[PDB]
Parts: sequence; structure tokens; C-alpha cells
Amino acid sequence: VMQAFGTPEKQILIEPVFAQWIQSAHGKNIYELNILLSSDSSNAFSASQAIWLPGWLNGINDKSTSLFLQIGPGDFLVHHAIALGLHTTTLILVKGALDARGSRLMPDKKDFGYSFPCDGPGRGGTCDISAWDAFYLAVFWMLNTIGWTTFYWHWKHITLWQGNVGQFNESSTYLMGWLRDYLWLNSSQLINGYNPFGMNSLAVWGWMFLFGHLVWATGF
Amino acid sequence: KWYGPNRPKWLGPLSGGAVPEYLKGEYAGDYGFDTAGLAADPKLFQRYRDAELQNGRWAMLGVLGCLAPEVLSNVFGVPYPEPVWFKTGATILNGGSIDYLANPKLIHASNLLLTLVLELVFFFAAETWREAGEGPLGKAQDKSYPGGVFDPLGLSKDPAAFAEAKVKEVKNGRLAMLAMLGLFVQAGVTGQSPLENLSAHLANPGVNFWTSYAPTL
Amino acid sequence: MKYFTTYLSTAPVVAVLWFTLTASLLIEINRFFPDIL
Amino acid sequence: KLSDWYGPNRKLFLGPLSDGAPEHLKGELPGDYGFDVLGLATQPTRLERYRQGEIINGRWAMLGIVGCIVPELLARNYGVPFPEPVWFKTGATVFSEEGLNYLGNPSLIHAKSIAAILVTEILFVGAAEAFRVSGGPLGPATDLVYPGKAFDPLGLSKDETAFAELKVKEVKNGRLAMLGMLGLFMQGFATGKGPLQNLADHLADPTGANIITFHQRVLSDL
Amino acid sequence: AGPARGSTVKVTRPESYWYNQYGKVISVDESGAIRYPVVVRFEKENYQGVTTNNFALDELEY
Amino acid sequence: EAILGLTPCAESAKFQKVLTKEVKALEKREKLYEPGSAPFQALEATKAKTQARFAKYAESGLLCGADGLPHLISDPGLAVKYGHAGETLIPTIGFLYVAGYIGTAGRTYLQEISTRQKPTQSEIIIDVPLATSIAFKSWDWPNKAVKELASGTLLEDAKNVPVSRR
Amino acid sequence: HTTDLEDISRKVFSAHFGQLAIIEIWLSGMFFHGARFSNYEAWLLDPIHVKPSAQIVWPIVGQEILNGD
Ligand code: CLA
Ligand SMILES: CC1=C(C#C/C(C)=C/C=C/C(C)=C/C=C/C=C(C)/C=C/C=C(C)/C=C/[C@@]23O[C@]2(C)C[C@@H](O)CC3(C)C)C(C)(C)C[C@H](O)C1
Repeated sequence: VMQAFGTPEKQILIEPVFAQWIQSAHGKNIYELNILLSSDSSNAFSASQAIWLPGWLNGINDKSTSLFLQIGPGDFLVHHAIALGLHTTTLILVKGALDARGSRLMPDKKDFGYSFPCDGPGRGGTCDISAWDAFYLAVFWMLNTIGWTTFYWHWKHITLWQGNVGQFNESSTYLMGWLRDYLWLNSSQLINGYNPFGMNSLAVWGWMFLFGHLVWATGF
Repeated sequence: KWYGPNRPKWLGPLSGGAVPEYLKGEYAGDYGFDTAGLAADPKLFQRYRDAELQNGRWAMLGVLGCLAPEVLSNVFGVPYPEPVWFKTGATILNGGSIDYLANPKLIHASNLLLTLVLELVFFFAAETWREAGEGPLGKAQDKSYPGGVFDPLGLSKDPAAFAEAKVKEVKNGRLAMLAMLGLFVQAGVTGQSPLENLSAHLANPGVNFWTSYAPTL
Repeated sequence: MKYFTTYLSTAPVVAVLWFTLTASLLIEINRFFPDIL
Repeated sequence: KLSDWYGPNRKLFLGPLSDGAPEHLKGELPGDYGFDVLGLATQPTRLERYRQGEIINGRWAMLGIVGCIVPELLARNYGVPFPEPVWFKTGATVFSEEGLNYLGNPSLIHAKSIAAILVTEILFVGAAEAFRVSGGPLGPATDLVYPGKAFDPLGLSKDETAFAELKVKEVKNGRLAMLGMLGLFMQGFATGKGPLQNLADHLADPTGANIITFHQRVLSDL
Repeated sequence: AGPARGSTVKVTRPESYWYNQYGKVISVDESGAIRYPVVVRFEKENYQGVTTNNFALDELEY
Repeated sequence: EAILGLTPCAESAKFQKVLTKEVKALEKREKLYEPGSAPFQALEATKAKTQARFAKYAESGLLCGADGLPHLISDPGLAVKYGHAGETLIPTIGFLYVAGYIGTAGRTYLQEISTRQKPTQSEIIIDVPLATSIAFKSWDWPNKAVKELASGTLLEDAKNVPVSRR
Repeated sequence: HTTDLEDISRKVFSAHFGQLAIIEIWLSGMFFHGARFSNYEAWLLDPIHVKPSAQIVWPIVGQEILNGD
């Protein structure tokens, strides 16, 4: 809503300082925090028989490698999204396993087994009360959560490799950025794999892209 | 100074109708003053009693602690950076430290938030033990008057002396509370130290008043 | 009016009223003191 | 009859919408419109103390509002030479050179020391209040709010019904006066002018001088 | 022994909706053939929507 | 003070770039209208507010990133050491006071009506006097919280809590 | 609620009047917004160029950007 009203300076952009601290301790010097391996005077740094350190520090302070990528507010939000997905998947599965043998709505669930449809419309109705149904519910949450992690990994690399890390840093803090500068923009060549003019070697991935859309919708 | 039905009262000789009924002279400092009826509920009265003693005892240590480092700097030559009470605090800000008795080998504290967090944690423990009335230092005899480790000299053993000393405590407490409220308002109005405020009214009884600041409002 | 105040005391009326006041207060604060970050 | 102001058929604060009164407000008191939304008088001891409190603050407010208005009224609409006629500026005029001169006239009181005014106030008004509560030279303290021996010379409080209607007239005039006083404080804070200046500006341009305009101005100064 | 009609009991039958909750005794049956003689009434209805149930003596704490 | 690789917004060029970009957009919109007309006045009010807002962010010690947008510091130690406690740490205390108040008022009203004849009628028809009294008496809610905690009246005992076959 | 078809008919007829009342409020609104917060008189001179508009937004929290040209 801040981006939509033309006021990007009124975004809430929390720095991930705890992850930047850990990165600083590993030897990244971009956050000017000077601790452990990023301080010259520390015991960890000056450990005589360290000897992996010159190689390591060369690697960790090179933009080309993905050895501890730099992070900012966009990284803070998605990491909390992933946390939401891990906890929510866990909650559905843990409830599944801990309410497996019985609950208050059905105290004798162990006598029906892992997978059964329901216990009928009585007691207020009991659809999806078996532990198998908890698994079935949790798979949607797991796909959503790996979805969020792979979208982040991809967009973060695609911008690093093209050089414009600003794109990710600027756009990743609001959801129209994901929709427009990630999904919408990077679907241009894919959907031109076969056109009225002709076809290129992306035509197989084009077709498999619509096939996926169809199979997903058929599941509904 | 006393208890009972014919104790000192708050309007003195003219205190016939000035006493509410629920104040029957059972607790220390009953002068039959409660014009807003706050203590009419007897559970609220127990609460407020504890509160009046907590505010009072804190006020006593406070007024002693607001005056003592100024006096030490004045009388003796103890080189406090900003020894005034409303200016202490800022010493730990910027890069400055807090040195007890202005000696940089004594506490040498520079982390404000570590200080505050230690204080809240220590208080969360000790205040929870206070409210429960039982803890490491023992079980309390009364919520406001714990005794035991808290009374190492055994001055509460004698019953009559204890009854008197409760009246001494609550009256010093009240004074200290008015002192502290004094300190706050004086700082807010005059902007100077409270020993400078005293010196200014000792030098000149006259104009050096609240009625040199009142015209400016 | 003899039971009209009891109707006003019911949950959706009290909710609409309370949200309206709370919303109005936040709007008026955000008129006087805008852009607090 | 004393029935529109007492008992179960009294007039209540919400008007036609009123479907009854709280339980602690029974309708045995003057000016009981059944208005205790924050429930401050749910204890009976408090309801007694706050009854007295309301009447005393009212009486003092009625004397206050009149005192606050009239020396401005003389100085504007009659031309009495007051140094500072505005009530919130008066009081520093004892630290002037001519002092506090009743009606302007420099021989009338001519006070210069706040110490004497304060000490006489503490003594005099200290006495008068302690008498009010405990009883004193002008009678016993049988009723704490309506004594009536020395303090009712014209014998107005004798006709029972008339006493119960006058009682309600006291409270309601007292409430008006406390709202008036509160208005003097806030308008003092808001405008920095006197009350009758404010009344003059309202009367000049009613739309373009009120509390709405004031809030606009505040908003324009951010 | 039985509870008194009108007394308060606590259910200790684990499969019940009202386990660890308190109910009022309405009736006790005195025959020994009856398997659940005590009738208890509760304030909170269960998922079925009923508020009463028969219990044995070894399922109540009185 | 520049920490964590961030520049202060007061001495950031990208910050100024952003302010320029917003003000330029408003100028373009103003070109269409006449210098005295009321749309014009609206766009001027908008531009004024905008410049004021950036000025405020500049004198608040806010810290800008490479994007030129202010960034908040949420470790309390870093916040307090470098004067950024107004970004998250004070709001924390402010939220936790108001949330404790709302909870306390709600719990109080519920514990009060639970002793009535039909307690569920007092949930769909609110006892408005009772609710206002509770709302205003609950400003000192830690009194009740620490009392309940230390005394033991906060928690129901496990024997009285309904639970499943476990 | 009931089994009586007369009582049902009566409820239906009366509810119908309430629907017409709410429709009439909604139309009155459209005419009022058109009389007091629109550019209808401007549009009447130049239908081809002026775009019809009859909802203004209040300035608060930055929403005034929705008041387009
Ligand atoms: C008195 C009201 C009240 C109180 C004190 C609590 C307290 C709590 N809730 Mg509960 N809850 C409530 C109402 C309340 N809730 C209501 C009305 C709902 C239905 C939406 C829920 C649904 C709910 C869920 C699904 C969960 C909690 C959880 C919790 C616990 C953790 C905090 C939290 O998750 O907040 C979150 C609170 C909400 C999501 C609901 C908002 C509550 C509103 C804002 C306040 C009460 C409104 C009420 C109408 C006020 C009327 C008072 C007036 C008449 C005086 C905490 C014990 C969590 C828990 O179990 O932790 C272990 C949890 O998962 N609550
Ligand atoms: C009884 C009654 C009534 C009343 C009343 C009255 C008169 C109540 C008045 C209460 C009052 C006036 C209570 C003040 C307390 C002050 C305290 C606790 C101070 C602590 C101070 C401390 C602990 C700290 C001090 C410092 O931290 C400081 C500040 C700065 C630092 O550099 C140094 C140190 C750390 C040392 C009514 C309402 C009139 C009518 C009703 O009917 C009956």
C-alpha cells in the first residue's frame, strides 16, 4: 500500500541484524561489525594452525560465489515466511500424530485406523478427522513452503547472475514486486516458445507449462 | 503518634466530623484522612496500605540517593561528571562511563541496556517473591512487614516498640514522598539543582520563591 | 423506546460502534501526527 | 411536583431513549438523571463523598465564574482602569509597581506582598473549611452541605417541596458553572485571550471563530 | 455410597465429554442390576447437543 | 552514525533522489491545471507534506540502504547503543501495554459474567455499564497480572481442565 | 418460521417494500454524488475529452493519489 500510494520511504524495512552478525562472525566484512573471523585481533582469527582461513576469507568476500550472500530487508521478510510455513506444516503433522489415537470428538480413533473417511455427519460432522487427513492437509502446506523457498532462491540468484541485485533488493519487499518483476517478467520467453510465427526449442517447456496448469486445475 | 479511638487526627482539635468510619485507628499513620473514600472497600485498603509503604520506602532511599552525590561533590572534592540527579543518567550515554565515587576502577559501566535488563530481571524475581510473601529469604510474617533476614537486629521482637516504629516509618515515608515530589517539580520549574534551590532561598528569603517563576506562566 | 437500548447493547451493534470510534480515533491521529515510522 | 426530578418517574439523561437508571442511582438525590457511565459511584461511601464534593466544587465554581467574568466586564464595557483585567494574567499584578488596587483605584487595597495574602488565606480559609466539616462559631455541623441556621437568613429552605426543587436548582446551576469554568481554562489555553474577547470573536464571525477553526489552525501549524 | 440428589460430582470416565468437569446429580437408581445408575446434568452441552448422562459410582468423585 | 554498512538518510544521495522523483511527478501533474485552481492547491498540499516527511526522516537519525530507503534496527542492544530505540523497542513496550490492557479487560468481563444465571446471554448482549467500568478500571493491569501470577489464581489446576484420552 | 401461508405472504410483501427503500436510498446517493462531487457540468460541455467522475477521496494516509486527473 505504501508502494501503491507513491511513498516507498514509508515502508517498514527491518534489517536482519542477527543474520548479519552471524555472517560477520564467519568473515564477511560488508557489514563493518569486526567480530571473530572478521576481526584481525580475535583468537578465532589468529589461531596459528587455522590455514583454511585465507582460502575461506577469499571465498566469503567474493560477490560471484554464493558463499553467504549479502542480505537485507527482503531477506528478512521471506525468512519469516518460510518460518511460518515450517511451523504450520509441523502443526498440521504434529496434531495428526498426537491426535491419532483419539480426541474429544472421537475418543476411539485407534479402533478405526490410520485412514478412514470420517465418522459420519453426527456430533456436528466429522469430515477429515483421521490422521491420514492431517497428512493430506499438510502436503499443501509443504508444497507452499518449498514454493516460497525456491522462488526466493531463484529470484535471488537470477538477479545476482544478471548483475542487478538492486532489482531484488528493491522489489522483494512488497508482493506486487514478486508478481511483476519475478513471475510476470520471467515468463516472457517461456510463453513465446510456440507462437503464430513459429517455434523454438522452448516449445517443449511451454507445453509442459500449460500441462502443469491443466493437471493442477484438474485436481480441484 | 498513637492508635485507638482518640489518636492525633488530620484536622487536629477540629476533627469531629472529619474522620470516616472505616478508619478505626488500627493501622499506623491513621489520622482519619480519606476524603475521596478510596479505602472504603477493605481489600482495596489492604492494597493501598502496601502501596503507601512501597512508595514511601522507595521515596526515602530515593531522596537520600538524589542528594548524596551532590553533597559528596560539594563538601568533599569527589569529581562527579554531572552530579545533579536529573543529569546523572546521561553520563552512560554517548561513550561515557559510570564510575562509582568517580573512580574508573569501580563499576565502569557503559552499556545502558545491559544495566536496565539486569535491573528488570532482578526486580522481576524479587518483586514476585515480595508479592507471594514467600521466597528464598523466607516466608513473610506480614506482606508489608516481612521480618526475618529483613530485620537482622530484632527490633520487631518487642510488640509496643514495633507498634511505635510503624508510626515512625509511615511518617518519615510520607515526608520523603513529599520531598521527592518536591524534587521533581523543582527540577521541572527552576531547572537547577535542589541544593542550589535551597542555597538560593537561604541567601534570600524574599523574591527567590515559586513566586518568581509563577509570573512566567 | 423501552427495549431499544438492549438492542443497541447486542454484539454486532456494539462492535460496529466500537470499531467506528477506534477507527475514527486512529484516522484523526493520522491526520494530526502523520508518517510515524 | 417533585416527581420529574425524584423517584422512579424522573427525567433521565438519554431523554426518550432512556429505558431505566443504574441501581446505585435510585433517584433520592438532586439532579439525578441516572448518569454514571464509568460507574464511579457503585460503592455507597464514595457516592456520599462525591455528592458533597460535587456540591462544593459547584459552589466554588459559581463564585469563580462570576469573579472571572466581571472585572473583564467592567474594564471593557464600562471602562474601569484595571491594569490586567484578564483572569489568568491577574495575580502577577501583585508584582507590579502599583499593586493590586480594587476597581483600579490606587488607595483601595494596594497589596504588594504575596506572603501576606498567602498567610491570611491559609489562616482564614483554613478555619472556614475546618468549621464547615467539624462545626464552628456559626453553628453545628449536622448537615455537611445544607446547614441552614446562619446560612439561610431569608428562610427560603422551609417549604419542603420548594427546598427539594431549589436543591435541584442549586446542583444544576453548579454544573453549568463547572462547565463554564472548564471552558475558561481550555479557552485560555487555546486562544491566549480573555473570555469576553472570545465571546466577541464568536459574535463577530460565528462560523470563522470556534473550536473547529481552532483545530484547523493547529493542523495548519502541524 | 451414592451421591445425594442435588450434589455435585466430577466425572472421571476418560471417554466422556465432561471428563474432569463438574455436574449436578439428578437421580440415583438403587437396583444392583443397573450398570450406570447415577444421572448427572451438566451446563455445557457436548458435541451431540445433550447435557445429561448416566454414570457409575466408580466414575465419579464426590 | 553509519552502522551495518548503512548510510544515515540525512547524508544519503539516494534519499534525495527519491524525494526528487516524488516531487517531479507532482510537478508534472500540476502542469495540466491553472496556478490558482483548487486541484493545483491540492497538489501543492501534497508536495508540502512530502517534503516535510522527508525532512522529518532526515532529522531522526534514520538509516538508509543502497535503495535510499530507511531501515529499522531491531536488536535492542544495537538500537539503544546507536539511538534507534524509537523504531522497534519503544513500540514493543507500547504494544505490550495495550495488548495486556485489552486482554485484562476481556478476561475480567468474562470472569464477572460467569457467575450469573445465564452467563451466555451476557456474551451476545453486552452489559455495557459493566464493560465500561471494566475498561476504565483496567489501566493498571500489571497489578492484577502479577498478583494472579504470584498468588496462583492465574492458572486453573490440571485436575479441573477437560482433556482427551491421552 | 410459520406454517401459515397468509403470515408468509404478509412478510414477503413487507420485505419487498424494504428492498425498494434501500434501492431508493442507493439511487438518491448516485444523484447526490452526481450533484455535489462530480464533473457533470464540465462533462456536459465536452463529452469527448472530459472523463466522468463522481467519487472524490479524502486526503489521509496518502490516499489522495486516487484523485486522478
Ligand atoms: C478475553 C479475550 C481473550 C484473551 C484474554 C485471549 C488470550 C489468548 N488467546 Mg484467544 N481468542 C479470543 C479471545 C481471547 N483470547 C477470541 C475472541 C478468539 C476467536 C477469534 C480467540 C481465538 C484464539 C486462537 C485461535 C488462539 C488464541 C490464543 C490465545 C492465547 C495466546 C495469545 C493469542 O494468541 O492472541 C490471539 C488472539 C486472537 C487471535 C483473538 C483476538 C482477541 C481479541 C482481539 C480480544 C478479545 C475481544 C473481546 C470481544 C473483548 C471483549 C471485552 C469487553 C466486553 C470488556 C491467549 C491465552 C492462541 C493460543 O491458544 O495460545 C496458546 C491461539 O491459537 N485465541
Ligand atoms: C491519601 C489520600 C490522598 C493523597 C495523597 C498524596 C498527597 C499522595 C502523594 C504521593 C507522592 C508524592 C508519592 C511520591 C513517591 C515517590 C517515589 C516512589 C520516589 C522514588 C525515587 C527513587 C526510588 C529514585 C530516585 C532516583 O532515580 C532518580 C529519580 C534519579 C537518579 O539519578 C537517582 C535515583 C536513582 C536515586 C488524596 C488523593 C489527596 C485523598 C484521598 O482520599 C486520601
